[PDB]
Amino acid sequence: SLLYELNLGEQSFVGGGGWNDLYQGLMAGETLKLALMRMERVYVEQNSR
Amino acid sequence: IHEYLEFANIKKTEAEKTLVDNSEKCAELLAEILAWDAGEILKAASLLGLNPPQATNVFEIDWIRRLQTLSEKTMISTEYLWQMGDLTENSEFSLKEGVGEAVMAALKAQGDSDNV
Amino acid sequence: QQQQAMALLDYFSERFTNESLYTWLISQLSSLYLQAYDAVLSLCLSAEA
Amino acid sequence: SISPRGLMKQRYQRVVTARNASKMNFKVPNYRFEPMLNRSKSGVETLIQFGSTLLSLLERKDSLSFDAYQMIQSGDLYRFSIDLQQQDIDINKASLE
Amino acid sequence: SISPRGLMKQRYQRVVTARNASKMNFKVPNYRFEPMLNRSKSGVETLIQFGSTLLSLLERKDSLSFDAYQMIQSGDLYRFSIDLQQQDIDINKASLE
Amino acid sequence: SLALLLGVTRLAVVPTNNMVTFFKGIANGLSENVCLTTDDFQRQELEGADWWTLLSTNQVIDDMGLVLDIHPVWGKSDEEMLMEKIQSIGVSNDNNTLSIIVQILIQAKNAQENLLSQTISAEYGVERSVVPLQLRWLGSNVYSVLNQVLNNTPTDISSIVPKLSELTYSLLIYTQLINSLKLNKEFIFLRLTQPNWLGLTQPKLSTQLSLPEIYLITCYQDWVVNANKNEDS
Repeated sequence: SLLYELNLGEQSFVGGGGWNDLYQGLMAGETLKLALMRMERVYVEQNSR
Repeated sequence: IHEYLEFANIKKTEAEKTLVDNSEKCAELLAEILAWDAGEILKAASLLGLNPPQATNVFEIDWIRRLQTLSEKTMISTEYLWQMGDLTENSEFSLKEGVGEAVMAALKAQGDSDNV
Repeated sequence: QQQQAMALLDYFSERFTNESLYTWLISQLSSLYLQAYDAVLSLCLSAEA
Repeated sequence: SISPRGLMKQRYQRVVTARNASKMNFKVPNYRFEPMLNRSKSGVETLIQFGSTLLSLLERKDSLSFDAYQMIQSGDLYRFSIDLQQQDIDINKASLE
Repeated sequence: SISPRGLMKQRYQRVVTARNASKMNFKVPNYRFEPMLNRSKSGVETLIQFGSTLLSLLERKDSLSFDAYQMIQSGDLYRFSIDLQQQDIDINKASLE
Repeated sequence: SLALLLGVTRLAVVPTNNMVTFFKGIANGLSENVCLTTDDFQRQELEGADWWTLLSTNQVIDDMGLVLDIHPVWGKSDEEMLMEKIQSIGVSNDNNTLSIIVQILIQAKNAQENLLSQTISAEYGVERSVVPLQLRWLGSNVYSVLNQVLNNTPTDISSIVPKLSELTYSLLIYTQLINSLKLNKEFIFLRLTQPNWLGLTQPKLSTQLSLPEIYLITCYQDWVVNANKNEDS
């Protein structure tokens, strides 16, 4: 929705495969906060009339 | 132990056997994991088809456990322990006359003291 | 006593939440903190501006 | 009185493989950006709460299992203590004879 | 019986350099003030949560590494205990002779 | 041990493909969102790099001039030397457009160093404050190691450059030099900064070590404990 609604080229914040099978998915959520932080900052810049 | 066994198994027919598996360094790691002699373990080249030999992934290690403990019961070589096998079958007499004297000398080298 | 003290050191060093798990968490989390820190400061700077 | 003995030279390290792997994405949207920022947060932070709940309970589990196994270590020591000491009754009887 | 010995006079302090350094700013805005106050907060407070997570995990790390190293301190003491005491069998045999 | 540490009748090791999984691990760690400014990092006219094209309303000149890299020195190194080096090379615009591009660069330098200091610490069992000093004192550079990714080291052919395969072998002997005896980083930092000032001869700017150092650094490592006052006096 960000890349359609601003009509933008690729940035690939939400990378697949963050699960872990030695440690049963530990830390596999804190990466999503940093994905949203990396994403949000595109909207902080790239909005104007 | 895994990295040693994986290396021992690399491509015997298409590459490694005619290159002697680079015996001078592959057989070294088999000694190093035991903290033992990289020398006399090369007597294993007296069996198993002109291989190092090492790719028989347990029996050589299993035997070397018993060679290491025998080598702490007594100061005798694995080279002489081979002769103690060869002498079994009504074999040639001068080898027995020599092996008995060699084991006697190996005891004098310890004596009533302890020494080596 | 000596051999069971060695067996206790084995039972402790074969515990699940041994030294490795805290080490694995911290040595990943150290990146999440810096990836946030170099990014967040433009929000308060643009609030001043 | 002739000999010493060796020791537990228990110094060896263990290795943790600090590296990753990951994959790409696609898909097409059906409604606006900020309404999804107003939904994505709480599901993620609930997963941080579930993951820290799992981790902190697993410390409570593996701590108490140590406190259990530490008790049974006394069982052999009582057996050896009685079966050494009981002879002092038989020595005190032999001294009376 | 002629002499005493010295001691570990282990009294010495260590110093922490409580001072800072810092730099200036510029930039130009692109949209209003209060909409940025409504975004800046949660990214900052998430960094307080990540920093206290790092700190509290690092106490859990360096506590358990002490509990590990405290066990191996027994290994020499068992060796010295056996290699002192074993002679009482040889003394009890010498007494029988 | 002393003969091995002095480099006489040296060790033997196997180039197991697990090494590729480790170097591919470094390349993966470099590639997953770290977005590092290491793109032709040092050499003069640093042209065509993404970061200052975005920030071009604040400063355009991405090509800069002379090199953007550092050698350590005692008492005070840090970003003040990186600032003074870029300030010395003919920038007449001494206003905030010069200082802002230092505070943009500090985290981008950290993003090159922090990869090795956080990862190899879990391979070899050394604290993250020692790693970059151990790496240079062994005779290496952080970028020279990272460039082996560009030399296709992550490819799982059973062959890699001597610059890694013998460096990795050499790291284990220099790891025993810092574990068969324990010492603190400030000693290494002085030894790496200024050998003749510490008290060595000029040839010991090289990686080579011999007994006339080993006596003196050991008897120092006793004397620093034996002295009647704390560390720093």
